[PDB]
Amino acid sequence: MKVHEIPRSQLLKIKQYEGSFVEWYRDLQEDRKKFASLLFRWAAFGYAAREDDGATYISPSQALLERRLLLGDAEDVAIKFLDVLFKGGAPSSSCYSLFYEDFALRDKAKYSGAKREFIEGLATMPLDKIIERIRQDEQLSKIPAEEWLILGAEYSPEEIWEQVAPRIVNVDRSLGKQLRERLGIKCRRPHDAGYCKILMEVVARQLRSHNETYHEYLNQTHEMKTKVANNLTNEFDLVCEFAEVLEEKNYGLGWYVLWQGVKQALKEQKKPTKIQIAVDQLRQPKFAGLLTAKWRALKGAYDTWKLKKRLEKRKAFPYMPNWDNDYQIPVGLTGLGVFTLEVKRTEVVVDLKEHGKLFCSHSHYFGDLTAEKHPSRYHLKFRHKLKLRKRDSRVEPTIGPWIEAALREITIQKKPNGVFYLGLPYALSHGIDNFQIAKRFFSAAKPDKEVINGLPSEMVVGAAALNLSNIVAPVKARIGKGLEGPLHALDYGYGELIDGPKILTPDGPRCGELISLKRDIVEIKSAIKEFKACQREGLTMSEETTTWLSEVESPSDSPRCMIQSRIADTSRRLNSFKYQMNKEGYQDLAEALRLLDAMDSYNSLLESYQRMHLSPGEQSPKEAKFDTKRASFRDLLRRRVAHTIVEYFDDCDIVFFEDLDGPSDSDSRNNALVKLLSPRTLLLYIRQALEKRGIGMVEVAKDGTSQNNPISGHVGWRNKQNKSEIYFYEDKELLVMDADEVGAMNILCRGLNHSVCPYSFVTKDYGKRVKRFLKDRYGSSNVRFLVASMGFVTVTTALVGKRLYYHGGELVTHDLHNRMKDEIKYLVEKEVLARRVSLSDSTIKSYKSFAHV
RNA sequence: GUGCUGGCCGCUCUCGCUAGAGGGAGGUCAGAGCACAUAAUAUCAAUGGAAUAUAG
DNA sequence: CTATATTCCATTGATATTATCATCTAGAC
DNA sequence: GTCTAGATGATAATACACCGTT
Repeated sequence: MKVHEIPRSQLLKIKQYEGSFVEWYRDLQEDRKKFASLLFRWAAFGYAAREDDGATYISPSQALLERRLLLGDAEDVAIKFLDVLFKGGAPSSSCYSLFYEDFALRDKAKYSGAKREFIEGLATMPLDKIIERIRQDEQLSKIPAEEWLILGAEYSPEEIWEQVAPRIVNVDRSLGKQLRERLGIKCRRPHDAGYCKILMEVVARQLRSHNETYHEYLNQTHEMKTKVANNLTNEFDLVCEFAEVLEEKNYGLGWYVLWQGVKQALKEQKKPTKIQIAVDQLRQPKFAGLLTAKWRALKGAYDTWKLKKRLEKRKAFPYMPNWDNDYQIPVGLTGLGVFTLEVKRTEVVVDLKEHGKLFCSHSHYFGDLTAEKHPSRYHLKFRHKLKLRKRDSRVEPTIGPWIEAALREITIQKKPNGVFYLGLPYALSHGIDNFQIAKRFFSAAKPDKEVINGLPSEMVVGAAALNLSNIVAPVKARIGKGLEGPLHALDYGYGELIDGPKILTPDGPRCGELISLKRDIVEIKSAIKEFKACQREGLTMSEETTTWLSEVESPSDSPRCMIQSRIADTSRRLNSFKYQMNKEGYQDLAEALRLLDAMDSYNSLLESYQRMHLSPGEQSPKEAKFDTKRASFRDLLRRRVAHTIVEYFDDCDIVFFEDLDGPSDSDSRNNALVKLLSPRTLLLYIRQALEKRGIGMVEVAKDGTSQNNPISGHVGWRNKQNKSEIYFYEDKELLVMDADEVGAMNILCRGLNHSVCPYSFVTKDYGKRVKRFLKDRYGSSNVRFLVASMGFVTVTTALVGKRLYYHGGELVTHDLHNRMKDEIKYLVEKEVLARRVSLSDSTIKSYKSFAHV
């Protein structure tokens, strides 16, 4: 049920409601946000005061000292009630008895099916099997095993069941009822059952959302403390006291400062260096210990200091949740409320029995929707339709394939603009075949024979690249057990291409016009900044700045009129690329990402242009504009790219992707450029689109997947001038390939080999992905390494903490790796002509890249 | 059904003027293809701006 | 004027939790 | 019989990695 089904959802807006529906909704919301606070104040939770931004906090002890006054003699009961609702599951089905007045318990337990199959064969089942079955089940654990055996032996199954039922009844199932009598709890509809069932099931979700976050945070604030407490070194203390003195003189320490200071401390400068305080402080003999310290220890001393600094900025406890925002009310078909759905020609009717009907519109996401009632579910058939809002259109209306799903619940929610929405969570049906093949086999470096014997006899596989430019570069293939071809797949056999590497979509002609329009904005920003900082000293503009300002025609010839005209020029030149690239419905995806950065820099330009008139020494707080037009144009660009990848690999079983890394901390200098691509959400939007069609997906390591030879496994040099070319030097000959195709082919190659073959590692090799490699190729997982010859190595059973590479099948040293790149470079500036080779042509015999067998 | 777009006109805020640029709200003319898993809570990092030290 | 660095304020990228029922059972007609 | 609501349901699974070199 919830194993081989894909849960998706969508919403229909409720056009009109009749009956007591609004009273039903608002009572539920108000009772939820009241009893959530009441339950939060029972289970003593520590929390930080929102008033002072967590400067002070409420301890977990005064919460107990206050619950004692708030609750009274009922501490024992409430503790059990909270635990039962926190653990959840099946046993928490009868907790709605706290809000219901007409609740009726059952002194006899329900005769479940498992009880049935436990009853037919109790007599013919020996004593050693009367302990394992019952040690887990709590209900059955109320009777000793020997009593079970004797009862089964000398009684009739009916008279075992009739006798044994009263004891196995859970006693704490009326706990929520008895608490209501003890405290006199009054909800708003005490004589209704669906209301109570909905209310308790919604309150429990919001409390179990905070319980797991609380207990996780209070543990996460301990591992960092331990990690700092372990990494104590001399370099750590040196860096810490250096940071302390720089903070005494309000400088502070950064990684760039920690390397420039070290290097420039030894030498002497003439012009004032960007950093002077730090280098001067390094001049002192106090900080001479770290000058001879190894780099590996220095990194562990700096990272430990950064981690210790982050921990000092932690609140004692998480904030208290904000219950004010409305929840999403669920109503089902078996007990948890009730509804009937029946599709008409022009409307969809939802009938809440005593709470009135709801009339809903049709959508193009549920086109041609038909619903047939079944015993405890619905059957849906709908086709996605093209949403042509233009009355007269010039595009042919497209339809989609039939989709079948089972619907069993609906949701109602109220948006802040007072519009109710009906949500239909529907589950699609697909095989669990290839998801298991992807997750179980293609990802694990050491799959077991249990799955290996069950691998299919044929497959289709693919690969792709994701970059800011040339977004998708795919390659198709076909592997097959008992088949011969160039590609090699570990533990499975061989393979062969069916569609050679290429570029799915080249970047459009408008993608180069949008990259200079951002330089214009950045330079006009700095120009305006200098145009403001200069007036403080009453100086004069630089000639080059004025000449730059001159070209755009201004009404006057004032400099501050030139910038004011250029700001208008850029606005009028960006608004031309919105209406003109929207008219086409955002056709080319590559050029629709540069426009996003155009917008982003334009907002900062205006943000700094609205403050050009200020005076020194004051402060200018922002103003909170209300907009969501930048989070709704970015959420379309990560869906279109996901759909484009899926539609191409529609006749494939598995697709291989590299695991890109998201934006990082302040040390990295390119956080503002990987936030445009947003790789980690793009890889999440791709996965859902693939999963909707029963296709697996594997993420392989990206280390060095763009600087090898797909054929021979040798290293290559990437031209800095031209970023779409990579050069190789083999057999005293110079070869040329394409850069992105090399990435796609290497992604496929490490996909088929489970990426178990390494690219670069630094000897202490502690890793399920390299340990198996050492055994499979060299012979032992535990081996020592000693350098020899001209830069090769000889694996034996010394060097510690060194960066060893791998090219051509033999490990090398870092110096040799640099020198091969240098010789390729030295030869390429000698203008030696090279011949291009293709990865899609035939007559290639093997693919040794990232292969190690 | 949700989402994403500009031309143009008065009103009203912000700044400056040898001169105009930006924000909010409204009216009107057009354009309009292609994607859609929908929500509640909590935590971390940074981006952008402003000011302040500074040294040199 | 170009770097390093401190405080304030939205706003964004990213990842964790909570969810997307089934099967007796007693009463009316 | 056939609906139609209210009160109660064994366990119930799947990968891997950070340690220089701009």
